[PDB]
Amino acid sequence: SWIYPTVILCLFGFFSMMRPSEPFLIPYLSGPDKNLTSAEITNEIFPVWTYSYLVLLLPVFVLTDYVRYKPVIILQGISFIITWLLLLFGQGVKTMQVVEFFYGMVTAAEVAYYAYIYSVVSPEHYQRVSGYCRSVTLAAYTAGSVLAQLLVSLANMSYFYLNVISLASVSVAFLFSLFLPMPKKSVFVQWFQDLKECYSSKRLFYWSLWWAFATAGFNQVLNYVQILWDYKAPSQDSSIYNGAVEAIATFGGAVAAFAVGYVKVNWDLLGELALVVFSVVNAGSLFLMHYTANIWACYAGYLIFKSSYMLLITIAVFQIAVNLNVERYALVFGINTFIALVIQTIMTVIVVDQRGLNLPVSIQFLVYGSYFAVIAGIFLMRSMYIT
Ligand SMILES: Cc1ncc(CO)c(CO)c1O
Repeated sequence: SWIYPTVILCLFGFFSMMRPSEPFLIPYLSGPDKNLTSAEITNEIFPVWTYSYLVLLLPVFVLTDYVRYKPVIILQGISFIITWLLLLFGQGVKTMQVVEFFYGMVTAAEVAYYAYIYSVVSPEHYQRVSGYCRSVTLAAYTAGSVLAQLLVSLANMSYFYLNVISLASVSVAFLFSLFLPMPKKSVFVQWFQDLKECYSSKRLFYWSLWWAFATAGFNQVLNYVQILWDYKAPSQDSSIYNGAVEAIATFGGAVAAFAVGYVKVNWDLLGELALVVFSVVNAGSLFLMHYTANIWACYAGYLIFKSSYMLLITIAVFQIAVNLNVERYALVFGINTFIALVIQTIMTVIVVDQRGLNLPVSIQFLVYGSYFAVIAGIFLMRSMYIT
């Protein structure tokens, strides 16, 4: 049945995403452990990750379906070992750039991790499995997050020890990915027309267009929500109050993902209504936590936004997988993620980069909320016109 591959992939996703070093990544390599200045951290180290993510997402959707989705997952586990091995025993800027390159590899293979379970289970389970997979990742995150907090609050555990235990956690993920069942088998412009034979399936462009636009704004909000929280309440002790909140926020999203799988409600009739309702919910939450002058209301707004977006993206992924009617599961997911990454990079260059408009953090979340409201109103007007 579907139980064994789903369980193995959920174990792999949990043990590969439960990394306690994530909330304390910058403090780890901005202190005595690595002795790296913050100037090189955000200008010559982090953008390498984005460039690697784009460059390595370019071939993932091309070649994942050919290799039947397993070697790319195994490649994620291999890159997980290399990334944290270099982050453990690597000094200087040069090692960090390779670390970000391998993390871009890791995410480009996370795309294949998402596509694999649809490549191996029958379509009837495509709903249930969907939620579970997403939920697991989210769950892993919050689990790891709280673990890190505990090891800062109840163990006095150094960041190096957090990193090595995270490497051990992703080491088990590699072993679980080794045991994943293998999916069964099955003039450049011609390939493009092949895409035209895949993106015309039961208006899958609509869900894909939402994915290509909503998740870019979601990633930007994730990147800059810590900055907004620091700006709103400039407290030196807010860090413990910040990351932990993200944890529970992620947990909320997990529940939302678990909302999709567990309940048995048709989504091919409620897909448009759910999309528009939770998109206007995302817009309202983004506007709520920008305007309110209290960090608790902003925390609630962020939790609502993250949970609603996670539910929406679970629905989007399930509906794309079901309506695809072609085996190219990682091509659609890969191209959607690549287009969304391009949009996110362009809009963060326009909005945040000095070469761009360079809006302040006060107006950054206003324009994020306006962008999400525009996205919601596009589907509001389309649904009303279609009726
Ligand atoms: C090594 C490494 N590089 C870049 C990022 C994204 O900020 C992450 C995610 O925290 C990461 O782990």
